[PDB]
Amino acid sequence: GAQVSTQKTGIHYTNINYYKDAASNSANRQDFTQDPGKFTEPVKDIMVKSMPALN
Amino acid sequence: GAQVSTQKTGIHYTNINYYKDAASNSANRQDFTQDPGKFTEPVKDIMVKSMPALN
Amino acid sequence: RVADTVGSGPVNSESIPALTAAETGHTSQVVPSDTMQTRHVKNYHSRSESTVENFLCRSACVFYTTYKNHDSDGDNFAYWVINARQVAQLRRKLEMFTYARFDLELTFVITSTQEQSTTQGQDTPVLTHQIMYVPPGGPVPTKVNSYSWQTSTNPSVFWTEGNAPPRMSIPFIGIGNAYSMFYDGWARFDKQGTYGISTLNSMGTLYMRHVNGGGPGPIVSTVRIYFKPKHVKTWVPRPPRLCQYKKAGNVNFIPTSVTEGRTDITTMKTT
Amino acid sequence: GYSDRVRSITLGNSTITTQECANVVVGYGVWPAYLKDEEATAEDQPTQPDVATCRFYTLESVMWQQGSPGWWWKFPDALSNMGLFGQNMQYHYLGRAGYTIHVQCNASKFHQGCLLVVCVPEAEMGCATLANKPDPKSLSKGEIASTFESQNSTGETAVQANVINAGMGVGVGNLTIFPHQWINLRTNNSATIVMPYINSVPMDNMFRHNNFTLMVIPFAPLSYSAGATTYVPITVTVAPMCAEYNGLRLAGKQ
Amino acid sequence: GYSDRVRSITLGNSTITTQECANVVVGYGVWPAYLKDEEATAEDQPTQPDVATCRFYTLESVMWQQGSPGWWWKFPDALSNMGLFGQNMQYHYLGRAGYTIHVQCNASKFHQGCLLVVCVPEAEMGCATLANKPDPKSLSKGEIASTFESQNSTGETAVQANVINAGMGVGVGNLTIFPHQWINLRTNNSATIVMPYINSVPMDNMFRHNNFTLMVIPFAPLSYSAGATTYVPITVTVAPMCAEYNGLRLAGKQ
Ligand SMILES: CCCCCCCCCCCCC/C=C/[C@@H](O)C(CO)NC(=O)CCCCCCC
Repeated sequence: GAQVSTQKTGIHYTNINYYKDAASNSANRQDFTQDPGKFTEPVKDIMVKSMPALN
Repeated sequence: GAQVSTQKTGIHYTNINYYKDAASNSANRQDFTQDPGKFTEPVKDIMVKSMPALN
Repeated sequence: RVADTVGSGPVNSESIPALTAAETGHTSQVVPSDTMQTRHVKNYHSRSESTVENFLCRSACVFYTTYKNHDSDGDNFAYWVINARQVAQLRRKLEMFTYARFDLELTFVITSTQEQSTTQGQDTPVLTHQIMYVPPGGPVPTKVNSYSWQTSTNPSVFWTEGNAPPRMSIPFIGIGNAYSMFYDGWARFDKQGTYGISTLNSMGTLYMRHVNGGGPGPIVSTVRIYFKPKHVKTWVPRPPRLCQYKKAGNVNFIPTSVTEGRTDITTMKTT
Repeated sequence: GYSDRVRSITLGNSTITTQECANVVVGYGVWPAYLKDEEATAEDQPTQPDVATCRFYTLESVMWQQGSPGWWWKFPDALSNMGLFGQNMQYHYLGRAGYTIHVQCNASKFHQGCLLVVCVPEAEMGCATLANKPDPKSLSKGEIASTFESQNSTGETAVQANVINAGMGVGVGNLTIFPHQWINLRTNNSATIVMPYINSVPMDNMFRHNNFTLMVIPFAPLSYSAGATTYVPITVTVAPMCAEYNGLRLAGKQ
Repeated sequence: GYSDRVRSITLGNSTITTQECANVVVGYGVWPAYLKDEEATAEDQPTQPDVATCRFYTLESVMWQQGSPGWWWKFPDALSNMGLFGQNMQYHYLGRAGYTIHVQCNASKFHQGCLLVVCVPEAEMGCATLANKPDPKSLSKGEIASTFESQNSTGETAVQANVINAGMGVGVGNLTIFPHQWINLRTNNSATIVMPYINSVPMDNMFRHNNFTLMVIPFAPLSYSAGATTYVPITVTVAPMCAEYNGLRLAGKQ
């Protein structure tokens, strides 16, 4: 009961976990999430680029 | 003729037995049975928590 | 993947994409399309290699020790209290986040060296070692042969020199919902005593030792420990360590300049 | 009828007005809220004082000067002496809460200067003397602000207060990763942050751990021409938000 | 599996068990509850500590003797020093609450005696000296029980503690109109009352007004034969119920 994922390109690769503890698995590098809104624009008030930050 | 079981998490893992004697297999750790009623409440008489043990 | 560029022509408006109020604390979402004309560019660049997972997921030495094949009195084995602050490299990396959560991939590189003597007729057999982990509270070894090396419960690894380096995986053994990289607090409720990360620190010791003495000739083996975070989670970014490290048990430092100087505030010839 | 400067915040018997502001920085985008049954460990029922505790407490003021290097206030403690907050804080083993920090400072159109207002969570600090650990009094003085220095601090058990490193061994100019706002006299008047509970555990003791430190450092030194008012104070006002408490008992701290 | 003696009461971190009781007297049939928007005057939002305050506080014990005339404890105050109750009580102008009073005393099958446990609301007392008014210390001593006398009290500013009149100028044997239970060593062990908030106003100050007094007077003198245990203590345990508070400010009492 394996699984096929795509490779890192500019084709996939098959894979099976042989161990019972998920900690044994390899690093998940096919991951790609991202939220910069935490660090930039953490203002309660949404800002329009065209507008001024004071009006 | 393999078998897939879930891993220990907070995804599965495939597995096949290669030997003829079941003693050769790995420890079954995916097990989780439990009966404390043997050791606690081993009384022939069921006890209601709200009630007293003498009446 | 990165965002591609948008085609931009000339503008004439009361719109001020070029001016904001940094005092806001909000970072500008200003692209080059504003404040200048641009062609259209379909950008394929991927940020794949800057993912938190990839930034950390690489084995790094965190420490190492020594022990002799011989010595009367037992006393010829070593130990080390697990911790990731005795090495500059990795510490600084992990300390770019306040809290983190991850599994660990342990890899050991064991090597042996032979020292000068007078001993003759030496035809030394293979060397077999033993690394034993001892969770906090467990009975610790005293001599190269105290009963505790039976590891009836404590896990450990036996390894014969000449083979591929030993390796295991460790789950997220934290008590809280994550590892703490910093701790602006004390150990006791009366602020007396230990202050610093040193209080959250408590993950047991690691014991190494030769199983067989090999020969009567003096030998000294060295064990190198390598960590490698996997399945990573990181919270609250921090300013990388500016000052050099001075202690393993605290943040202590001696004041350092923000950067290096140049001649004028106009010198392009950078330092 | 408005200005993105105007602003009215109310919690309990307290109310804040802003005649000059930017916006309101909100933690890491996360707005504070009560601990869910899914993230809890303490099984006892928690206390939620509400109005009695989640209100605006205004600490002692401080005077800004042409040489002032900066100030800081540890937080879990600083309110250790404020009404029923400090109380629930003494009678309980565990507690968790968010905050609404409001730093206020005002000058005239003729004054100039610029302050950085940040909330450093887990701001562990180093000792002035490599071999020791900085004593408690040097770390925090409750409502009394502590001070950074425009040079190296000295011996015994003090904190390495030299401003360039914020006493944390980093580049002071990078503190901007943590929640912050700037008070630029020229265009500002006040700064307001909304720090949510941030920690590696659902709850914590409040006298043993300071989950974050407020720092007010001036990057643009205050200045003014002769004749201008010379005393320019800074005042910090903070308000606990969604404070829960667990493990009730006698009061104190070991 | 039960006995109308058995009994388990729980509020907060506290729990009461009754191996010997009658029933549970409940105020005037009225069970305590939070003030409705229809009966209120204070417009500010009230604080409802809940678990932190509505729990079981156990006052100092007292020794019963063959001569003991009786004891009493004023109430709004008596808990003025008990954890967060006493606190919310110091920081607020207004407050209202119900109570669960539990008087406990135990002897052996060979001891005999009988106590009257009552809750006198608005128990105004007279002075030992006609011309004056009894000083505060004579009226209540917080958790320390005050004592009645088997004779006339004397001069200055004390209370006319002679038991026959309960210091109120009435017939001690009529106190039974107020909520009460009897502790008859022979068949009893504890007494439990549930006093609801009773007053001519939705809320009141707590240091200026004692809305009721608990009295424990023995009508059947304690006795026992030689050899029997000689020390028979009485212990009062009370628990605030549905406590609300209004008008927050600094703390104290004028
Ligand atoms: C044969 C097999 C042997 C296996 C041996 C495994 C040994 C355990 C290695 C664990 C390494 C964890 C590294 C995580 C970093 C944390 O140390 C830090 C970092 O500043 N602080 C902290 O200390 C964080 C506080 C969290 C407390 C956790 C308590 C367990």
